[PDB]
Amino acid sequence: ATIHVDGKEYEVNGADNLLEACLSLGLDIPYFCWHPALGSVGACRQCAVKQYQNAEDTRGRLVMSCMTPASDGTFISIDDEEAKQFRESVVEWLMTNHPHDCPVCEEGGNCHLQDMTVMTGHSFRRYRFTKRTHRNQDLGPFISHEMNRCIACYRCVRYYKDYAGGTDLGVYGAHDNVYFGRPEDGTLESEFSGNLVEICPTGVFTDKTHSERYNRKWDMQFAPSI
Amino acid sequence: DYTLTREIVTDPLNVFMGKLNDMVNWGRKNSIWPYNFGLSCCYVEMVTSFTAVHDVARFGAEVLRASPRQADLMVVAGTCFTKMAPVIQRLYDQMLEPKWVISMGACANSGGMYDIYSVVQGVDKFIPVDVYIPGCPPRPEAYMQALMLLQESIGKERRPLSWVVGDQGVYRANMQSERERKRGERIAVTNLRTPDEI
Amino acid sequence: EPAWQTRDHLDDPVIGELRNRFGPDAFTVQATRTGVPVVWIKREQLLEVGDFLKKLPKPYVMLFDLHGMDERLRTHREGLPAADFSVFYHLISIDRNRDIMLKVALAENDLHVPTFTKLFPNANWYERETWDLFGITFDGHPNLRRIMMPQTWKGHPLRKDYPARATEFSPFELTKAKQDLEMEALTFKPEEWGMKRGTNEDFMFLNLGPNHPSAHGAFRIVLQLDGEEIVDCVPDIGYHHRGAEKMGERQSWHSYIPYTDRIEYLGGCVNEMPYVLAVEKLAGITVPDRVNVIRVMLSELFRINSHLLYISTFIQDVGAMTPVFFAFTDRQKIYDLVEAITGFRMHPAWFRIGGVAHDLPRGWDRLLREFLDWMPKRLASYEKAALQNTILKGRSQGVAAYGAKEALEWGTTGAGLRATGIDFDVRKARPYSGYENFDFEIPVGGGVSDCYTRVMLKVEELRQSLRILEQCLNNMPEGPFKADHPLTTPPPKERTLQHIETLITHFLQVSWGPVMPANESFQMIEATKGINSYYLTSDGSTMSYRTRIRTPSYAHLQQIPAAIRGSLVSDLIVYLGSIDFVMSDVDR
Amino acid sequence: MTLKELLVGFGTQVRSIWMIGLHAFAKRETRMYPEEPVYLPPRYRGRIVLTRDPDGEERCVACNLCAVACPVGCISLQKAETKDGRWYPEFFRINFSRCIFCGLCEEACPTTAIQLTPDFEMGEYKRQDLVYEKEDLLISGPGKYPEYNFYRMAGMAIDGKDKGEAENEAKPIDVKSLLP
Ligand code: SF4
Ligand code: SF4
Ligand code: SF4
Ligand code: SF4
Ligand code: SF4
Ligand code: FES
Repeated sequence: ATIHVDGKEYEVNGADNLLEACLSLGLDIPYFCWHPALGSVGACRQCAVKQYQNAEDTRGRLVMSCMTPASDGTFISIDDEEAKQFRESVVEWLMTNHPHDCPVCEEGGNCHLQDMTVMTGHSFRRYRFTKRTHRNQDLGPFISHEMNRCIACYRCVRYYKDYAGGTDLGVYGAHDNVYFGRPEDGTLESEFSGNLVEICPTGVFTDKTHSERYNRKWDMQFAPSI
Repeated sequence: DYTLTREIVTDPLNVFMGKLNDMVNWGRKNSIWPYNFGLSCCYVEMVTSFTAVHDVARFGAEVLRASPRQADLMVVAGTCFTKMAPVIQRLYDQMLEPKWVISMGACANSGGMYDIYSVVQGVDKFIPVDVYIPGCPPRPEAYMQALMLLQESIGKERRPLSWVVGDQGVYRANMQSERERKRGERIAVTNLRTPDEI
Repeated sequence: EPAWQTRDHLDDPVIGELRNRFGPDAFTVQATRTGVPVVWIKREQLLEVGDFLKKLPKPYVMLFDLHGMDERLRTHREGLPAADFSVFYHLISIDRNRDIMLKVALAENDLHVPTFTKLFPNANWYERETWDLFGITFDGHPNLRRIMMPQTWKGHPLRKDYPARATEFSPFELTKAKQDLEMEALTFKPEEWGMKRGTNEDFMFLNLGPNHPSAHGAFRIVLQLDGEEIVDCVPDIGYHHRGAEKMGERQSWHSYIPYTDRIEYLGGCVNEMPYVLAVEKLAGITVPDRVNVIRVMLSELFRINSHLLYISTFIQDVGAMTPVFFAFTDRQKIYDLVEAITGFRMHPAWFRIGGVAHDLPRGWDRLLREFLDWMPKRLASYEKAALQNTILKGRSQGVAAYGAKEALEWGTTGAGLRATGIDFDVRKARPYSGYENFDFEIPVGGGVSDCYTRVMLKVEELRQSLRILEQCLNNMPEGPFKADHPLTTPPPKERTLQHIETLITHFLQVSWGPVMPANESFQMIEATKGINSYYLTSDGSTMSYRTRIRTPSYAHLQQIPAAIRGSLVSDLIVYLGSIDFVMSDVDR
Repeated sequence: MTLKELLVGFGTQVRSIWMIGLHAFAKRETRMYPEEPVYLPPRYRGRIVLTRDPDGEERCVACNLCAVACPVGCISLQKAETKDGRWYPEFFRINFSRCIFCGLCEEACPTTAIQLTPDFEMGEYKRQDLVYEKEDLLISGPGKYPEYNFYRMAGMAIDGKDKGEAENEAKPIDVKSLLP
C-alpha cells in the first residue's frame, strides 16, 4: 500500500491499521488503548490523525489511526494543527482527574501516560475543579492496585479476559466512575496476571515484589537473560 | 589518640619538653606560609581570600612564597589534571618537613564534577591531605575556616624537636570529625529565611 | 518567522557565487538552526573553495572555527552525505557580516584532509586539536602532534567509542611520568616541537611553566633565545583539559549548565548564555522580555567582574600590587549582588532552558543601585593610580603590537580585534538576548593593538557595561521569568508543586532529560574575553550528540608566537598579562 | 629620555604616593571572619539538609529525582515504606567531597525536602567524614519552605489522610452507589 504522511510517501502493509504502520515507520503517534498483541478498539481516542480524501484537500477529517486501515493511496497528517490540538485535549481530559502522585508512584520514569503527556506538549493546567477518587483493592502478593491513576484505557480487561482468559478481573461502574479490578478483594487467579504491570500504561497495576525494594528504571542495571 | 608515620598509638606526653612541644606547635600553627600554586578557579577564590576584603593576613598566612622550599602548606586549589599531576607531586616533594596539605574544592577533594578521562579523581590519590574543603568553589571564609582547622590540627600534634635526640616519627592527632561535632547544632535548625528576599 | 526556524539559507549570495564558480552539483546545502549556511563540500575541492571564499569581493577573512564530529552513531542524517567522520570549517566575513560552515565528509578508513594552514594560520592549532581528539590526519601540516593530551596517550577521546569517565589511578604511571618530567629538560629536541636549528649554538631554550604565579592558569612556553631576544616560541597547552565536550555528550541538556559555567570561570553567566540560547534554538523557545533583560543584567555584571580582575592582574604584573585589593572589594560588591540573585558567587548555574532558575529576589534594585553608585569613583581612582602612570605606559605601550590583518588571519576577537580598528561586536552586528533595546557604545582603537590600547578598550567596555546596567535597572518589564513552552526545563516550581501535568513535565525533564528534536544549532556571543560560541548537534535524544565550544583564548594563545617574535621576555610577560585569557578557556 | 618626560614621571609618582597615602587614610573594607559573622543571602547555596513538613514528618518521599538530577551523582538513597503506606528514604547519603553545590537537586525536588542552606563552614579532616548520612541531613523543621506538604496534594492514601482528603479531590464514589 502507498500512504502519504505529512506530504511524505511511504510503503506499508495494507492489512495493518494506520497506527501500527506509522509506528513501524518511526513516526510518533500518541496512543493508550491500542496494543500490538491485543488489537484496536478505539477507546482512549488519543491516536487522532487528519485524513484527506485525495492529494488536493485542505479540510480533512480527524480519523482514528488505530481504527483506520492503511489502504493504498491514503493521505494523512500527524503534525496537523487540529490533530495536535485534539491529542493535547485528550491528554488534558485524562489529566483532569489524575492524582498528584508521580513521586510516590512506582510507574514514575516508566509511565506511558507520562511519556504521552510530555510528547503531546501538555504542561499547563487550566482545570480548577475536583478530581475523582477511588478506593483500592488487595489483589494478592504480586500486583499492587491503585485505581486513582487509571485513564480508563481498557487494556487490563482486554488482556486479562480476552487474551489471557482470566475470569476475575473486569470493568464496573459507569460514566466516569469506571472501576477496573476484581469484584471483591482477593488474589488475581490467572497465571499471567503479572503482565498487567506492563499492559497498564499507568501505575494502577504495579509490581509489588519490585515495590518492596523500589528503584526507578534509570537506576537499574539490566541484562538480557533467560 | 594519635597516628604514627615514620600505626595507632596513644599520647606519649617531665614537663619541660611538653612546654617545648606546645611552643613549637604554637609557632608552627601561628605562622603558616602557603605555597602560591595556581591550578583553577579555586585558586581565584584563594587569592580572593588573599585580598583586603577578607584579610587572610590576620592569621599570618600572607607571605605567599613562590618557592616550595620556603612554604609549609600546599593548598591544592583546582582540578588535578593528568598532565599537571606529576607537577603537583614534584612540587610536593620539593617542600620540606613539616608540610601540610589543604585540598580546596570538590576537584581537589575527589575530582568533583569532572569525572572525565583527563582528571585525577582527587589529590589524595598520590599525596596525603590534611584538610578537605567541600565547595565549587569554596568561599574565601571557608578557606580561612579550613586554615583554622589546620591550626588546631597542628596545635596538638607531636614532632621531634631535633634530628639527633628523641623519636623521629611524626604523631598526628585523630581528631573528632566536624560532622559529628556540628551535628548537635545543625540538626536543631528549624527555620530559614525564604528565598524570595534579599 | 521566528529566529529559531530551520533555514537552508539558499538566498545567501555566497550560495549563488559558489554555484556559479563550482557548479550546482559540487556541494550539498544543509538546512539547520545554526543561522549560517551549512555547505557540504567534497574533500578534493576544499582548498579551492577556501581560496574562492578568500578572494571574494567582500571576502571571508577569518577562520572562526575548525573541528570534527564523529557521525558514526548519528541516526538522523537525512539530506546529508554518507560520513563516518566530518570536519567543519566556520568562516566569518566581517564585511558582509556573514558566516559559512563548510563540511567535509570522511570515511572511517580514509581519515585525512588537506591542511588549511596555507589559507588560515589558526588552522595549525585547530587541526592539531582535531587530530588529537578525533584521529583525523591533515596532510601538509608542519607538525601534527597532540595538543590537549600528552604525546604518550593512546586513543582519541572525542571519538564515540572512547569511554568518557576516569580510568583507575596507578602510581606507576605517575612515577614514570615524573621520570619524563625529569628528563624533559635534558632530552629536549626542538624538532619535536616544530622548531629548527636548535642549539650555531647561539640559542638557549627557556621553559616558563608549568605553574605560573598568576590567576590565568598553568601552562608552559618554550622559547628559543639569543640572549634576551625571543626568536622562536611555541606554547605548551593542554594542562587544563577537562573534557567539557565529552562531558556534554554524557550530560542531559539541563544538567550540563554547571559545566558550561567552568569554561571561562571568570565569566559565569556570560558562559551560560550562548549554551542556553543554542538549546532554546533547538527547542524552538522564544523567551519573554524580562528573561532577556535579566540575562543581560547578569552577563554585564559578570563582564564588569572579569574586566576588573583583568585590569587588576595587569597592574599587578606591571608591578603595582595595591589596586588589586580595592578592585577585589569591588568584586565583592558584585559577588554580593550575584549571591543575592543566584545564590552563588562564581559559578551561578542560574540560566535555564527557557528562562532562569528563580525570579529576582525582592530588593535586587537596592543592591544594584548601591553598586552603580559605588563603581565610577573607584574606576577613576584606579585609572589615576595606575593606568595613567608613566612607568606602566612605558611598560605597556608598543609591546606586542599587531594590525587588522594579523588579527583577522589569527582569529583574534574582543579587545584586540577592536583595538586593530575593526568594529566587530556580536552585541551589535548579530544581536542576541534583546541587546538591540539597550543604548551603548562599542569602543574601537586607532588601528594598532598594543597592551595599553587593549587595556584602555577594556576600561571603556566596563564603562559601557555600567551604562547597560543602568538601563537594566531603570527599565525592567514585569512578567514571567520562564517561557510558556512545554520544553522549558524545569517548569515553574509552584505549578510543579500543585499541578500534575506540570509535575509530569518536571519529572521527565529532570530525570531522563528534555527531548530536543534532531537539529544543529549555533549561538555566537561576545564573551568577557572575546567571542564565545556553542555549536550543538542533537540526534533527537535527551543529551547532546556533539557539543563544540569555541573560545577566543585559544586564538589569542595561538597568536602569541606571531606577535612576540623579536621581543624580550619582559615583553612576553606584559603581553601575557594583557591578553585577558584563562587556561580553562584555552583547554576546556 | 626627554626631561619633560622625566618631570611628568616624577609628578605621577608623587601623585601615586599621595593617593596611596589617602587610601591609607580611608576606612577599612575588611569583614572580620570569624569575629564578624558572614552575611549570607537566604538563597545562598551551601550545606544541604533534608527538611520536615509542618506536621513534623520527614518531607522526603524517596522519589530519587534529586539523585538523577545530580550531574555529579553524589546522592544515594533507597525507598522504604511504612505500614500505612507513606514513602520515606531508608537511607539517604550525599558525598560532599563530590558535591559542587549547584542546587540542581533542590530544584528537582517535588516535595521541597532537599534544600541548600546558608552554611559554608564544612571543612573536614578525613574524606570519609564528608559522606553525610541521613542522620547528618534531616533537620527538625521545614527550612526555606515553611508550609509546603506534598502529601496534602498526593492522591496516595497515608496515615491521617484518607482517600479524597487531599487538595482538590472529591470523596470516592462506589460503583454500587444508587445515584446515577
Ligand atoms: S501513573 Fe504515571 S502519571 Fe500517574 S502518578 Fe504514576 S507516574 Fe505519574
Ligand atoms: S487500570 Fe490501567 S490498563 Fe486498565 S483501563 Fe486503567 S489505565 Fe488502562
Ligand atoms: S571545584 Fe569547582 S571552582 Fe574549584 S577548581 Fe573545580 S570546577 Fe573550579
Ligand atoms: S547541589 Fe548539585 S552537585 Fe550538589 S548534590 Fe545537589 S545536584 Fe548534586
Ligand atoms: S527529590 Fe526530594 S523527595 Fe525526591 S528523593 Fe530527592 S529529596 Fe526525596
Ligand atoms: S489508540 Fe486509537 S483510540 Fe486509542
